[PDB]
Amino acid sequence: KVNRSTALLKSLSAERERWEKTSETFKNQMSTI
Repeated sequence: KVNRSTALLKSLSAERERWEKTSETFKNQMSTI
């Protein structure tokens, strides 16, 4: 179904941005250990 693919793409973009933010905050925690 095309709707499933579009929803997967949207959720995957959201998850990519979430994990990029997680990597940045991980770098911050490394900076303060």
